[PDB]
Amino acid sequence: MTRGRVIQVMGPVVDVKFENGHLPAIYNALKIQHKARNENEVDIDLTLEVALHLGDDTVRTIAMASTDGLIRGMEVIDTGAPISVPVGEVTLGRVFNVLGEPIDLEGDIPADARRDPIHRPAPKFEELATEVEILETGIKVVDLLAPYIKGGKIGLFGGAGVGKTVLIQELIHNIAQEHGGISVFAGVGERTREGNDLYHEMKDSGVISKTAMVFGQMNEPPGARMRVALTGLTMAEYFRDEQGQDVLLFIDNIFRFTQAGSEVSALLGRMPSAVGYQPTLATEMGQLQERITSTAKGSITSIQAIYVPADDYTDPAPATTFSHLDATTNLERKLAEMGIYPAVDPLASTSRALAPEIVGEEHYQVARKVQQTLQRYKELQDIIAILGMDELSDEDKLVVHRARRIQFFLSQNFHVAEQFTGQPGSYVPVKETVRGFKEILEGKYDHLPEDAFRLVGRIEEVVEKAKAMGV
Amino acid sequence: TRGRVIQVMGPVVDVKFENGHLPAIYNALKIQHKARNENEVDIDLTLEVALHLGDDTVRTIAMASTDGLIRGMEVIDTGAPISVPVGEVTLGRVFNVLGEPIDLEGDIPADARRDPIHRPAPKFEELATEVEILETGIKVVDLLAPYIKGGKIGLFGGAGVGKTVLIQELIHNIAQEHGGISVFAGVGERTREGNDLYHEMKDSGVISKTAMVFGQMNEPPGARMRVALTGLTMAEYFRDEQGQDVLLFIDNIFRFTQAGSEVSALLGRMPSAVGYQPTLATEMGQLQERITSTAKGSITSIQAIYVPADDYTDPAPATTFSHLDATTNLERKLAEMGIYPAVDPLASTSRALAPEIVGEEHYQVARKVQQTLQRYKELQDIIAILGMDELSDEDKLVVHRARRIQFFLSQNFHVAEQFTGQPGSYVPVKETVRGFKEILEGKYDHLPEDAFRLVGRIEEVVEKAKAMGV
Amino acid sequence: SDVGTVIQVGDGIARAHGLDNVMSGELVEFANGVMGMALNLEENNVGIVILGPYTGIKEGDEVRRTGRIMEVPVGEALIGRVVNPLGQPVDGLGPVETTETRPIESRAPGVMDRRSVHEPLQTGIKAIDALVPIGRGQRELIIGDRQTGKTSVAIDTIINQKDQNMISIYVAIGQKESTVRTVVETLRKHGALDYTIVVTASASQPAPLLFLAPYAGVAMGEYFMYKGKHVLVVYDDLSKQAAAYRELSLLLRRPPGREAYPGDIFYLHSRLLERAAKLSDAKGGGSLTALPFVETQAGDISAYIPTNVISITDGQIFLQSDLFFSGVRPAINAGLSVSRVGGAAQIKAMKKVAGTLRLDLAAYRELEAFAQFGSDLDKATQAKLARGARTVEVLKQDLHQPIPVEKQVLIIYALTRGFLDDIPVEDVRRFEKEFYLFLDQNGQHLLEHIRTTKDLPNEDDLNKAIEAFKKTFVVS
Ligand SMILES: Nc1ncnc2c1ncn2[C@@H]1O[C@H](COP(=O)(O)OP(=O)(O)OP(=O)(O)O)[C@@H](O)[C@H]1O
Ligand SMILES: Nc1ncnc2c1ncn2[C@@H]1O[C@H](COP(=O)(O)OP(=O)(O)OP(=O)(O)O)[C@@H](O)[C@H]1O
Ligand SMILES: Nc1ncnc2c1ncn2[C@@H]1O[C@H](COP(=O)(O)OP(=O)(O)OP(=O)(O)O)[C@@H](O)[C@H]1O
Ligand SMILES: [Mg+2]
Ligand SMILES: [Mg+2]
Ligand SMILES: [Mg+2]
Repeated sequence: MTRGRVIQVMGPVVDVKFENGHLPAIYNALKIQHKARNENEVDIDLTLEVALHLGDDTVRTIAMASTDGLIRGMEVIDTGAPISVPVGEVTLGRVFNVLGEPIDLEGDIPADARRDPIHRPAPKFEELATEVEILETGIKVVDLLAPYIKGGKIGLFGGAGVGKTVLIQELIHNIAQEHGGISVFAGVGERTREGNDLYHEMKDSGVISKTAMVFGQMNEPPGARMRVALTGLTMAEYFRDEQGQDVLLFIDNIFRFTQAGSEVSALLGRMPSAVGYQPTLATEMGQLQERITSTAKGSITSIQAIYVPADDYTDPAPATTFSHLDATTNLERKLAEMGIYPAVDPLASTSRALAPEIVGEEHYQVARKVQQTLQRYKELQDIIAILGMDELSDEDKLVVHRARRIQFFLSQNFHVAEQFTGQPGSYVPVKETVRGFKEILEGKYDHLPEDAFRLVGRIEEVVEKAKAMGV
Repeated sequence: TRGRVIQVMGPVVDVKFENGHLPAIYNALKIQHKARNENEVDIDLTLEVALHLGDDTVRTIAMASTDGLIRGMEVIDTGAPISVPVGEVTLGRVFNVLGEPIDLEGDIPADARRDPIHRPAPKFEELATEVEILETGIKVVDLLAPYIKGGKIGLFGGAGVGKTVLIQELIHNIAQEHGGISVFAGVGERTREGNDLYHEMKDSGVISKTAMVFGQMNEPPGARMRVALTGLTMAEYFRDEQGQDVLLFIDNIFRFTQAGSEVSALLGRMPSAVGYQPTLATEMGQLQERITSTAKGSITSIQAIYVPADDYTDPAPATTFSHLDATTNLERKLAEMGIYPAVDPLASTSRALAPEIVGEEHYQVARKVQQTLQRYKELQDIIAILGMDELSDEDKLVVHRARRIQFFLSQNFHVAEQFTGQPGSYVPVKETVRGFKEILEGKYDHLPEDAFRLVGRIEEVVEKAKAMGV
Repeated sequence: SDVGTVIQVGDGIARAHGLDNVMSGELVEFANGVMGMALNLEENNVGIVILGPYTGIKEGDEVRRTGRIMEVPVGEALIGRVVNPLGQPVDGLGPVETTETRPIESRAPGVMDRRSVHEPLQTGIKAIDALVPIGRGQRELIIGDRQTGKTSVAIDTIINQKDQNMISIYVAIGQKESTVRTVVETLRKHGALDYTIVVTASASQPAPLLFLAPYAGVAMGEYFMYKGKHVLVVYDDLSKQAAAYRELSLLLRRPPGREAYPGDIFYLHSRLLERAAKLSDAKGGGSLTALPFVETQAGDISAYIPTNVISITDGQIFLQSDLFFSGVRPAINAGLSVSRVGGAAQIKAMKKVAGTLRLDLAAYRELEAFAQFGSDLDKATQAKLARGARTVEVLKQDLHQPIPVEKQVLIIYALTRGFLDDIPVEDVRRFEKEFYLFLDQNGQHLLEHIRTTKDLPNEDDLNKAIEAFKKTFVVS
């Protein structure tokens, strides 16, 4: 008998028994459909993924749908392959779940459409290609001190309540609606409120015509929350390979991937590790992020948000993922408590691009110097507190005088922040940024009051602001 | 009589003696196999029994790597513990854990006297004690925590602090002076330092007064366990049967306990403390008790101890702290500061800082020095918060003289000629006391603080200040 | 017999029933063509670690034993080629054309089979060559926070060692293959691939192959060391091998230790790193030198793995973040950086020129801290601070611009003997290059004496030339 019985159920995990000689593979998808013969019994709509072959004909599986209502003696069906998400051009403008089914209430994808597996090995050493080219998003801090890299990974690191999703949405606006290119969005471990707000904002902006979406949400069992990002990846892969079209892939709060893996491993019976994490933290992470690369045939640019579990940046999950990235922006909290938005750490943020011959000699010449003056401000604060005027003297005094001016200028008014103050955002180009910082360093505008330099876009506006305030 | 191997998991093996006879604990077993076919590997192995299991089975710690072992192999029972060649033959030669020599210079015949490594410790009646100072020529030890002849000396530190520099300096001076048999056992050391030390000894000619047993990092845990016991066993014969005064040197003792912890989980022991085996203190005291001076003979033992994460409160350093008579603790801050060696003046202690042992003036000078250093130690936290212009005259003088003092505790070393290119010095105790008395009384306040750095004698301080142009 | 049936499969481990004559460490093969290593033997079931993608392995599959211990193919054809830890080509380009297989379970060079390290090695970096010299056969650690300069220094060293014949190996452990590609392309661009071998372990590949990678690298190197060559092996992240072994142990249900690592962490790295040596003249005279790396979170020297590896190596180069962002590159902390083979690795001229520099720089650092707390200092302390400030400039260097050893001693002698007195700190870097050019075009004979002799020349002409250059040099 090809079918197999259910021997045990424990939370998400289910243990199936197959007759000898017909066992499935490690990443197979299994299906359960039940005819209810008793009023007690319930209808079942269940599919499962194999995890381990635990010997004596038994196979251990992971729930993709909730296991409530399962009974012993039920019949499992083996699909002989993974989820096999339908893919093509048919999936443009649609919202799916992890199993490849739509949730936008529009219609059903036809049964003859081609469908491809979620799990497959990464691009090889010979197939990769490398180049560094700037992607311009108009955010002053990120385009001066750590510009993005087309075809490279970008990471937004922050805690709770800092602005990661605000940055994600602002990047979607500025980049996608003024540069073009196919986009895929995977909401991972997010408030399902924002799964609606993005849908409506994109439709009323009129951009859904060239994007696809998959959502898994907190509510779902742990296995779906981790497999969702791989479903988004298997969707983008068809674009980059078979259609030959570049992809912009957005993923939100990737930490929930590791967290769900930790929970699933705890269920599976693996021994603990680290801070309750699974043993296979970096293996399961690396299997995912190694596939998001720019081959010669086509490229995937990904902008991702990493949530830091607590004040401790050295948690295993933020640390391990840092090894896979190319450009990172670290989100401060003490700047956010000062209201200097976006609260991006100007000294912790990094990028592979910031070199005197990769992003331009002048740009780099001003950027590293400004970073040096910021590091000078950071160390020199103590002498001000301890002794004040007659120790903060001469060159340190001048350094402080200009550094206070240049600290606020990294702040900018945002398009998606129109809810919080009554004024729209501005997209500030690169040349203007580079010249504006230089004009500050000259002392050309240091007679302006320091508070003016907040939440503006061009250096002429600061003179306009100072004239309007009369200060 | 023979037994069959039935299990193997890394260091540990599980022999089964079904003949009707079983070996005792600590015994040694032998495996010698000839490869029957091209697939099999010829193997020569010995195993020590560590635990008795239930059904004609023992758990045996392997002395060498276990590759090639096949279940069903046949094991010989030697009927006795590990035997070590004991006598005058040990002088000059270098040996491994099992007792064979390591240098190519020759072999030791069957007729040589051989002794087991496991035996009970000396009793209470046999011990004896004295207070006599053992001068080192090192200013810090001589003036703030004098070592004593026949007393246990401990060097505590983490990685890269100055432990082996001190071991080499002490061995150079003491082997220059003492007419003692010496045994050097290196446990968990770098196998390069063993060769370097061997060549330095051959330059010094001390090799005829020395016997060496070597087991280093590249060895399975069993040898790392038993090497220190082998070196101690040789020092035992020299102390007692010959009745000759002996020195025993061991560098980084810790790896004896570490190797025991590593195989502990394989032996079925429940975890304890920070991963350590339950039987930590029993084994550490069992080792340390056998290293004692009796009336028959005396052992001056100088030991260095490693801390797994440089936390002195770690279980292993904490247990060892109770067995020492003088301790120098080296910690990284002084190494960062540039003052050498890194001994902490306010946490290194000896049983000899008493007027009935070192005299009134020496004791007063040492205690006053420590008082000044503690006053500056709190004044650092005060000055950080308030600044350095809010203190009064006396509070300022404390800082001035503490700065002048902790530099003078730095000395130009002999074995540090390679590292810094300087001659080196030997400072007599009386000169140290005279110079420190001059310092505490403010006789050298005018000199700049740089003049006091890395010099032997206060006259060299004045010479360096003259070089500076003051 | 020599075959058995698999009974359990998961996460890269597979117990099997049968395999009666299997030896510990023996390689086994599955019907999938994927190799496996029989690490542990219980009473009736072997415990097999899988050396390939485990997705294809099922319960009830047969497993066969090869009859040999874990072996890595070695030879001269591997030079310029990219390979797995196993002998499988990764760059395509046909087979690896190796000569023979070395079992990687071999013992280290024993006691008295070595010799004192005296052969110099030049990184081309003023700060490293002056303050923390490296000799051949030495094992030195480069450690620091991420994004500070680890691979920049390793690659600068490999590229500078272009003339002196040195079989070099670069092991990539748990890497992102875009970085592997960039490193390979930099080696090819600067003309250094012709004498390097690259072994790749990447996160897509199973966990066991990260643990085997540095073992395979050192096993490849030791063939050339046994035959008599000078060799170099680089491990850019040993920290990721530790994590791989931590994964492998926990999947076998083994208790942890401090942090979460098992107790065998010291044994693993010591077993690895002890195979580096400078063989004796009776053995042939080979010199394999290893340069491992570890990353420390938050730039913390005091941790389990950092101190574990620090205790097994002959030196420390510490890369500190705030120095990096302050503009001092390459960022090396004088205080925590020292070499335990120093003095022999430097040529005699360098020793006569600067041998006290590191201690005096650490004294400058601690005096800078004391000045940070205080208000002002006395005249001679001002002079000491002034000179210690200049010492930092003379060790600044820009990326991918190597320097020969002879040129360094000129500027270091100028610094130590006080010839940079009248030059403001702003102009020191310009002074260095102008001095280089002036000595290249006017004072060649002194450099010739230094190059041929390997010792400092008579200082009269050197002092006259430096005074003449001070006449030529214009100050801002
Ligand atoms: N550009 C901005 N200007 C002003 N205030 C802002 C700006 N961006 C964010 N904020 C403030 O900070 C908050 C950031 O909320 P957001 O949900 O983006 O943070 P988050 O914790 O990183 O997100 P999530 O956990 O959903 O990924 C906003 O609610 C708002 O009060
Ligand atoms: N007196 C000294 N003067 C100058 N430098 C010194 C002095 N003592 C030690 N050093 C330096 O510090 C290093 C310390 O190395 P050492 O072998 O003493 O370490 P250790 O404390 O034994 O550590 P480990 O436990 O890791 O072996 C020396 O290699 C040398 O560079
Ligand atoms: N002499 C130098 N002058 C200026 N910058 C330098 C110099 N040497 C190195 N750097 C910088 O140091 C960095 C080296 O980064 P690299 O990728 O080699 O680091 P890594 O620590 O090996 O890797 P990762 O951060 O990915 O773990 C680069 O930003 C490079 O510009
Ligand atoms: Mg959000
Ligand atoms: Mg040591
Ligand atoms: Mg790197």
